Amino acid sequence: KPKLHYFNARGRMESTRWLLAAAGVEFEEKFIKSAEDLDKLRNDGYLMFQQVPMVEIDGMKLVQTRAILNYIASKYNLYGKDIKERALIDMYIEGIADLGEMILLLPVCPPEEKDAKLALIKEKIKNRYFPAFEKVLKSHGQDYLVGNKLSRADIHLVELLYYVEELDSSLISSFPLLKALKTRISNLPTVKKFLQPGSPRKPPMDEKSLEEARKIF
Amino acid sequence: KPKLHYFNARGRMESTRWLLAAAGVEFEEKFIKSAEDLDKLRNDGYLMFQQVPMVEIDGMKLVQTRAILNYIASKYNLYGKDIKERALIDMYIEGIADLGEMILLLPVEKDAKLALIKEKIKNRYFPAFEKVLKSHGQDYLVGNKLSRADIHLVELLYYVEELDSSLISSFPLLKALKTRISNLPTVKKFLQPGSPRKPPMDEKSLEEARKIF
Ligand SMILES: N[C@@H](CCC(=O)N[C@@H](CSCCN(CCCl)c1ccc(CCCC(=O)O)cc1)C(=O)NCC(=O)O)C(=O)O
Ligand SMILES: N[C@@H](CCC(=O)N[C@@H](CSCCN(CCCl)c1ccc(CCCC(=O)O)cc1)C(=O)NCC(=O)O)C(=O)O
Repeated sequence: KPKLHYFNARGRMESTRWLLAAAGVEFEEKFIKSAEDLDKLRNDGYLMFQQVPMVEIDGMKLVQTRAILNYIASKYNLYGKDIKERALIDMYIEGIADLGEMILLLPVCPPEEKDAKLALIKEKIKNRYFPAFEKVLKSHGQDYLVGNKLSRADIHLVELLYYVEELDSSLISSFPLLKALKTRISNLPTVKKFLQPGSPRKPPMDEKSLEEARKIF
Repeated sequence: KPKLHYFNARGRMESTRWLLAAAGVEFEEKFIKSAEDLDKLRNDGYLMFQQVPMVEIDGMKLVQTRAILNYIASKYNLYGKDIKERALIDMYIEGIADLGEMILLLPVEKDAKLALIKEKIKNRYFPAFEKVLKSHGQDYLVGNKLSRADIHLVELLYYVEELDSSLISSFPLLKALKTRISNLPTVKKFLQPGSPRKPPMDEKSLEEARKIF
């Protein structure tokens, strides 16, 4: 079973957790608890650029978030049916990662500029990203973003919808098709199980855990 | 010809220019010069996220650097022969992308950062790739066949040279890869004068990237 090496938090590993679970793939997690736990992965030659996330899958040690996701998405037929579909998927998920990244780094952001950063994110969500995705759905009227078949684009998008909801549950209000997508995807057997309590889904970064991050890393 | 929409500068479109030319594909560039030119692309509905780079290729309008490079890489078989090779390729180029993003944003805490980038190149990135080349002793990074990994790395080797030519001294293999790749007919052509390759961003286009954006 795929072994995911990361600390006990969402961070850069959460999208992978969401994708595997959505693919109905059982995985393992080897939690880094200290800076010393990390140094060993390094000295043990497990980390190409001395960083995590690192995932042990099918005989090799993959680092770099996108390498991990691209591999899993292709293996479990969640990367579309051809080069053109992947292009759409890629364009969609890179837009999702751009927003996800901003949200992911808000708590690491220096205090004095946290307010401006959060306002900037909410503006982009309402005027740039949510409309872009709502439009995709309204254009073709299908249940999924691409090829009228479940793909990583739908998984990454809905995962983000949950983070936007925690940030401000009003942002998605004027985007019915998105709201509807979140519901459909959330009720797919695998995703519904991942969303249930006790699953490996991680909580939003709190405090004790951010302090542990700057400590380990 | 694929149509590249960006402003006359390297920025986020340079890696694409290198890839297309490496694949021997001729392209056209529609240079954005003003803030209005950028607004016209938006109003015409050509930018999914209101951003560039954006490339028109095979009938689609693709934005997002990685979406563009990924498509081009696969189309011209520069993305490995299978899923496992693509993973190695992706792992390699993403490390490259990380080091590039650092340099790409440097001009936009100056000293402290520069000294950090150099240390990472010397102690983290170059050793990682040097190690790769030594592990199999082949002319290319993956599957002993040219791939986007060779092109992006070599492109980066050039940028690192412009920054400090001494940084690649303790890495003989990276040095060698750079010479073989630069000698490939297509890459050599892109390296000679008059090619679409863009110059380092000086004071100007930095203010033009400021004005246009
Ligand atoms: N492009 C790479 C980046 C990999 C990377 O940055 N790895 C970090 C760890 S990523 C997890 C830690 N981190 C980044 C700073 Cl360390 C981080 C963790 C959690 C958050 C979340 C903050 C709260 C929130 O999510 O809102 C943000 C950053 C690492 O190993 N650093 C050590 C080193 O470089 O020497 C990839 O995507 O794999
Ligand atoms: N994830 C996307 C991001 C695309 C993106 O950032 N596009 C920018 C333009 S990227 C080119 C400009 N730029 C980034 C700030 Cl705008 C930039 C340009 C040149 C340099 C290089 C400086 C010199 C050096 O390389 O050292 C750095 C940044 C854009 O169109 N913004 C408009 C908006 O958001 O409303 C992608 O990778 O395609």
